[PDB]
Order: sequence, then structure tokens, then C-alpha cells
Amino acid sequence: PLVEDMQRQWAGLVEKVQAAVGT
Repeated sequence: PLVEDMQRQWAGLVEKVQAAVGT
């Protein structure tokens, strides 16, 4: 589960950081 782990919890973190596109 290298792909499955980084395709759910990791997608949360990145989605948020773009929304702000700042901090």
C-alpha cells in the first residue's frame, strides 16, 4: 500500500494548501 496510502490522506493535505494558495 504505497499508492493507496498516499492517495487519500495525502490528497487532503495538498487540496487544502492550494485552496489558500498562500499559507
